[PDB]
Amino acid sequence: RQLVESGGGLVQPGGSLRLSCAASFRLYDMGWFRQAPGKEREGVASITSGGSTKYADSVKGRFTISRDNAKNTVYLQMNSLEPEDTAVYYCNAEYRTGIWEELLDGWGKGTPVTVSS
Amino acid sequence: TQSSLSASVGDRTITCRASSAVAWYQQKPGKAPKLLIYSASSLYSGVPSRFSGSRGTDFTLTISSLQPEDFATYYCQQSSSSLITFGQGTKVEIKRTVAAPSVFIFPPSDSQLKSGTASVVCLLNNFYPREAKVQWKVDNALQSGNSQESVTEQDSKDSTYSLSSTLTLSKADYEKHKVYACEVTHQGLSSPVTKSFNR
Amino acid sequence: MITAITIMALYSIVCVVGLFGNFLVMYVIVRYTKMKTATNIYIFNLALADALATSTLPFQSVNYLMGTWPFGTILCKIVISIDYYNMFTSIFTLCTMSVDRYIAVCHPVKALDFRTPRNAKIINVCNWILSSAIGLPVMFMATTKYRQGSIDCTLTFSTWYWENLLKICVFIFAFIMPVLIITVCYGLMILRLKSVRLLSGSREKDRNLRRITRMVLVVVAVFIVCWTPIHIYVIIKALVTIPETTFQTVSWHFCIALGYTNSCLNPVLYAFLDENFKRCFREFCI
Amino acid sequence: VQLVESGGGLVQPGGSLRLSCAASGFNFSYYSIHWVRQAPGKGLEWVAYIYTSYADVKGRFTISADNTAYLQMNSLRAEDTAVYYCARGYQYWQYHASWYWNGGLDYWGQGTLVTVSSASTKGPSVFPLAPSTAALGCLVKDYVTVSWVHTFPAVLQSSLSSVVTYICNVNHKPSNTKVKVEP
Ligand SMILES: CCn1cc(CN2[C@H]3C=C(c4cccc(O)c4)[C@](C)(C[C@@H]3C(=O)OC)[C@H]2C)cn1
Repeated sequence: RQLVESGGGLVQPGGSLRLSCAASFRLYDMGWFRQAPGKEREGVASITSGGSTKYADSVKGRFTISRDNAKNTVYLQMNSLEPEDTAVYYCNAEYRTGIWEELLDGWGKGTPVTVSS
Repeated sequence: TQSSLSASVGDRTITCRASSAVAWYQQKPGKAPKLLIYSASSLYSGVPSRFSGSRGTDFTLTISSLQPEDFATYYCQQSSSSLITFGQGTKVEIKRTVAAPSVFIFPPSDSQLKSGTASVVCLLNNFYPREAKVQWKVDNALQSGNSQESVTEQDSKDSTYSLSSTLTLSKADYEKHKVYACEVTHQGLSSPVTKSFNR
Repeated sequence: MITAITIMALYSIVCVVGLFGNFLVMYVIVRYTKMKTATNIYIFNLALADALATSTLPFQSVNYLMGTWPFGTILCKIVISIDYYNMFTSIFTLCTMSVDRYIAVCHPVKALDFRTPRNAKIINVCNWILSSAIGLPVMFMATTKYRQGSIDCTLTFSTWYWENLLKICVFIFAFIMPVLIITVCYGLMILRLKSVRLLSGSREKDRNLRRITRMVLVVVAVFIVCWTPIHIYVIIKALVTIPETTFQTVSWHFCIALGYTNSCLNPVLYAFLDENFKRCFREFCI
Repeated sequence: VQLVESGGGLVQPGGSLRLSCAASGFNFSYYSIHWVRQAPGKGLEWVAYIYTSYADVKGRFTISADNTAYLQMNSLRAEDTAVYYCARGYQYWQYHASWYWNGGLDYWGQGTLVTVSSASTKGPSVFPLAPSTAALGCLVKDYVTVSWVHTFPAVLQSSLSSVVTYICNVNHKPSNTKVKVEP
């Protein structure tokens, strides 16, 4: 199982970005995290298999995370981006290697997002 | 590929010629560098907004208004395939009126002569800007490869420079010659100034 | 001759390995209180049945050398009775284990309440009584026959009706019903595992539950693989009256030998499919 | 976030030295620890990080990590004397960096002085600079705290001069050496 992230690029302030995370026994949870050079990681989103979402205080009103269980792919729609949202966003997924295996977490490689041009 | 800039406080443009985004650092003398501008346009946390970075291909760090605290070396740290390459570094210095160096040549001391070494010091005191040229002529013949130069930092009071060129030679060589001098060339000087003494 | 002594040597090796492994399993189960979970009690019962079914192997293998039964009619009674006790004990133990796994998984709220080890011992006793309900007639109706050639140990019935009734009762109440119960329980355990993120909440506890359920399923499948040939062969040989032949005799010998070999095969499965069992098998043996 | 550097000392040419600085206040897995060298009177140079790369210092250098990153130097040369800094970075900064992104070494330490010298402490030599406002001073050679006024930065011979435009006192702490100027 490998976690692939994409959709990160240079975007002028106020633009929109479609983040993506792909995982190849059953994927129950999938999350996102942001990290700045002078700041610790802050949770931005959290979604379950059912589809319930939890957001950060500053993230709320601009971030939409939804799960496509058929393709086991999550994506994050990025709206009203500001320069303060320049960081490397990480995709974290929790799954099971096998039906008889234990619950295991997986960290994505991270995608860099910079809002400036 | 960024070497020395002179600008007064409150004057507005560094360049780091190259395709990875560059990062800009500041280091005061005898200190550790601090990060100012990353991702080629993004400011560090807790940094005054005067510093601003831009990319065509010659990335540039520009300061809106200089301050006495912002007087240091700027290092552009550009990434590559597998190795980041720091820039040579640019230094901003206080602008000041051109000053004329005061050249004093020091004959070797009797104690040092008794020890067995001869040292001649050509001292430039309270001169601006940093750039200078010092030449040694012994018996009307130019000498090279036997001198060392030390450049002081800008003085807090006068914002000038003091430079010394030290000529070290063996006692027998010194006794061989009798005419010793050092030639100083500077922009303020209309003609080179030479100070001479007799052994 | 050579084939006969080779078969006798194979039977002796299987017998000694079976007693050794099953006694070791029983000892490591009874050694510690941490080895007293609900699953371990049924593993104890299965190992007990295997040990009982293996202790009679040397008597059964000696007869191949002379075709006579000098041990005695009481020993013939005990051997024939244990031969029928083993199937019922082991299969009902497996069915109880598989239903216990379902109680643990799909109903965790009442699982800890209803899977008390005393309850599990009560179910083991019920297994023993249910096995007795079809084993005791074999105990009473088994006796030696003083044939002209040599004394042999065979079953007796009052006979074409009761002899087939016993086989039908074994095949119905001891193979099909327990296999169906195990399949029914596991077909819902699998779905409850798939559709639920965390069973016991604790990741370590959930992993232990899934691993022990995998081990139970593997043991059940091993027993099924080992015991389908003999049950089906016994049913078919009576159904279509297969005549004597070299291939038929070889198949009969192989079926009996593999059904007995399952007893020694079980300790290998426990060692290879459980960390605690593997650690115990090395700590006590050293 | 604190990064403190240690392990540097006086070395002889061709020797070996091992430097490690501790990373505290943050997770170590999701980051990398870099080593940045600064020669005395020279700019910043990056040598390696701690997925490993070396500056084209390749072969002679060794870096390894386990809350500490260990930098081992083999076949030290004369030019290898410098000031060494260790700075924090992203884990996969090689992947992260692109035409539009650059993580940058956000946090830095204090610097550990590594000096390679095939010589021991030498007694400072002082000479009075006789005045030929007349300038006079004291010169220190072949060795420094000088007290009496301009004092020049130390120079390395293959030597510092103090001039005051009166008794000069020159003190060398390693040698405990303690030593008037008139026309
Ligand atoms: C020389 C050894 N030997 C043993 C036998 C006969 N045994 C074998 C087969 C059986 C059986 C199985 C299913 C249905 C059924 O009606 C009977 C016994 C009950 C148990 C023996 C066995 O295989 O399980 C350990 C018994 C009649 C003949 N020869």
